[PDB]
Amino acid sequence: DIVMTQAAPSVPVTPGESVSISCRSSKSLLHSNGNTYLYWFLQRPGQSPQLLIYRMSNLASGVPDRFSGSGSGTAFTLRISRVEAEDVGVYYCLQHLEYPFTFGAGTKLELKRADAAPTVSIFPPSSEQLTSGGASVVCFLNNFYPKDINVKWKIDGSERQNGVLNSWTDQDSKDSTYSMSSTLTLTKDEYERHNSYTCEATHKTSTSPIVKSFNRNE
Amino acid sequence: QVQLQQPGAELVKPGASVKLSCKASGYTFTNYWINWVKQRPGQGLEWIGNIYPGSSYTHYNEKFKNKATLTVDTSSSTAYMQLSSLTSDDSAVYYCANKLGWFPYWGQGTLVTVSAAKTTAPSVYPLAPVCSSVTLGCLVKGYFPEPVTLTWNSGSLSSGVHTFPAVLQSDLYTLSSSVTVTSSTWPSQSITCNVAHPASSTKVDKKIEPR
Ligand SMILES: O=C(O)CCCC(=O)N[C@H](Cc1ccccc1)P(=O)(O)OCC(=O)NCCc1ccccc1
Repeated sequence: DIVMTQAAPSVPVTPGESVSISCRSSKSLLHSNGNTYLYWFLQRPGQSPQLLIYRMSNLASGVPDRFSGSGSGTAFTLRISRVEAEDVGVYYCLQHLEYPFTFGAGTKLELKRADAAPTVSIFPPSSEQLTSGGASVVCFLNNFYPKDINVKWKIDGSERQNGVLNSWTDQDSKDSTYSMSSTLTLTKDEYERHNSYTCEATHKTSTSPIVKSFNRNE
Repeated sequence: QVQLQQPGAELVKPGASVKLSCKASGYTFTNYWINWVKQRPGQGLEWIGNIYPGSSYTHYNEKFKNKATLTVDTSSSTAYMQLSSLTSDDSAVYYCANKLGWFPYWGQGTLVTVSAAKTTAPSVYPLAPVCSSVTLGCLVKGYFPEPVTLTWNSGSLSSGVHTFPAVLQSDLYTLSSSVTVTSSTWPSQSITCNVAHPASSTKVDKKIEPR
């Protein structure tokens, strides 16, 4: 089988810089017919892989010419000039010279943008959910960078830890920031038994937390 | 338009088999190869095998030879991949892709979840601000299996949106999404969360109302 090696699991570049992604094959992909059977695709979270380069160096229609592919017979490079938010994702090479077709392990492109503090928003349980019997309190910590961040919940001044569910998005396709959603789920009775609800976010862009709160009976 | 249509999801019992479908349109189904690719959550792509619809000639990756069987129905222009005796190692997104000349086209992929648990529809909750810009949200709680597709105003509102990856907790998934618009815009102009969950054939709309 032909082994397609993508040496870099991940590569960081700051917006605007150019970057090069390498992929090597265990045998020449150049056919006697003159074509080099190598593809490059970009896959974004939740999307099917998208064609970037075919025949090793042809730019696919619809793809920005900031992208290019070149190579010898066994060493290939995908070059991206002026990297921007929409380029973040995982890049994969694929050989289709011989069966079985084989993919490289992929190279994730990470955009090292500027730091940014999170914009926080808190949301009380919806009347629908309460009628339903449960009570979830949601806080969104949006458009911040870097990825690390922490959230603390306090009910009537005391920290609450069980019932929390956190989730981080992948880098935003437009500004390369991250956002995180934290949901505190309580029983309705529990929720109705207390008044002050708060979520506090601590990010490296500050020693003091960005907090949002609300009082149930206000 | 060249397109390959695949169901969004398949819930399969451990040990049972599953047969994925890939309906083609926009070109002559018989003249081009249909390939199948596997991808586990967070991992890379793997080639399973392919088939030439006009003749049903096939090539399989040795790794999947005892797991997959590729067939087609030329009369409905559909390609199929049957996977036998599924285990948790088979849970993955499976794509079908064709190749027209040098150009490959991909289906959106089917997420196969191998589980003994029952499919459960999500409860969708509107998240309005506590009683410049304003941020609204939508909570999609307690469903199974993945995935759910969420949009706002039917896809019309896409800027300023953050849709958070589903997280599994206590055997059920939870997902949420937020959207930020200019405050003078809401509530004068409505904002509605549209949530679809393939596995339960459900599609719900929740309009965000001021508290
Ligand atoms: O036997 C041989 O010499 C060639 C074997 C491989 C082959 O037939 N590849 C073809 C190209 C080719 C032609 C002449 C010489 C070399 C390669 P092919 O790439 O058209 O193979 C058919 C096919 O199904 N290709 C799928 C490639 C592909 C797979 C998954 C996602 C995206 C693309």
